[PDB]
Amino acid sequence: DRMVMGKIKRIEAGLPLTTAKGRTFGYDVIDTKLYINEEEAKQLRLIYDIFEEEQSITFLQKRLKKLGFKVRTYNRYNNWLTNDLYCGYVSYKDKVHVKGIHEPIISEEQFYRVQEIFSRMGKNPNMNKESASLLNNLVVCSKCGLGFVHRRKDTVSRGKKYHYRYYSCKTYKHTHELEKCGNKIWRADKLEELIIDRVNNYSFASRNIDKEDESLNEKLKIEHAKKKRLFDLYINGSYEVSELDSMMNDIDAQINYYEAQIEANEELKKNKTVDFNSLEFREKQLYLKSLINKIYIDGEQVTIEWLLEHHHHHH
DNA sequence: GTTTAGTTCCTCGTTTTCTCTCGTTG
DNA sequence: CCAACGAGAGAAAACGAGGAACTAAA
Ligand SMILES: [Ca+2]
Ligand SMILES: [Ca+2]
Ligand SMILES: [Ca+2]
Ligand SMILES: [Zn+2]
Ligand SMILES: [Zn+2]
Ligand SMILES: [Zn+2]
Repeated sequence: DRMVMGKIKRIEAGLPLTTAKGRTFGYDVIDTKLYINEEEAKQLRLIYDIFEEEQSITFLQKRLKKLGFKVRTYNRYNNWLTNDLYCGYVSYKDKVHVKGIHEPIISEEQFYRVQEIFSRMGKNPNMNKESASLLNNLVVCSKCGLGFVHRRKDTVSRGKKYHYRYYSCKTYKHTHELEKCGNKIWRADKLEELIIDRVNNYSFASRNIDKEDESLNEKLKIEHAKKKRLFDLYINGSYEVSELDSMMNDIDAQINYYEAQIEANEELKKNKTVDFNSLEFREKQLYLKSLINKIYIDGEQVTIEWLLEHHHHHH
């Protein structure tokens, strides 16, 4: 017990909890504290970068190998890309969480960016399988609520072989574990070009502005308001006859700077991923995942629930 | 000629689960 | 050595969107 209260105290003091041998990659253990291991520290930076690129531990393992790096087990890399020990923190099973006394090896940002990658990879099962379909994990059934799965079916007659790609609710694949819901079964090629269509339109739409949202001409006005507030001021208390001209002429050469600026800034404006279809496959689905949250399907009608809103005003 | 469907096994990255062992603590 | 125990490393089993055949209706 009292020893336990001690371990806790040791952690709250900023010291590392796990100090076992070879369970501290990128850190050497001296005394009971850990200090950066230049060598392994480098590998973590490389790992952390590559991963942030590929967004796949396996993909990572494949690359590392090619680079002549000794490759470790999947879970080991999963731990290193997770676990804030590498970005500075020390923890104690939910009871204690605080910045430790060791040199972090990863930026608190690049950390939480990677943690972001795992977050999404979570909500999108198999999105990294080579068989991941363009609209993977994006389509849901308005009937029964489960989501759609991509299906394929092929048969031949004579010598001609037939292939077909659909997107059916799960109730139409797991016939045994659940009964049908009556919602449509879509032709992949369609649903897709359909969605791609709204996505291009939507994309094109965003980008363009409201006049209210777009000073070099709004200050041109400030001076006009000065010559106002100034003259009338003179009629009351104000300034002396002379203090008036020494000033009113300033805002004028000030006007001319702006009028020449404005009329001139005119001419040089008078005389003056958006391409989805070009993106490789994986990048396409990723693009979608970033731009679309959910595609609801109701028989014949589909409703895209965008993720990113637009800049302009709506009604 | 074309599709729509049901069985009955695969795939293969990511996730869980579950022992082994380390080792700091008063 | 006491006693308690959190959690990486590893091995192995579980997940789950998708797949390949072949067969029998529509
Ligand atoms: Ca102490
Ligand atoms: Ca942790
Ligand atoms: Ca159009
Ligand atoms: Zn359904
Ligand atoms: Zn808009
Ligand atoms: Zn309005």
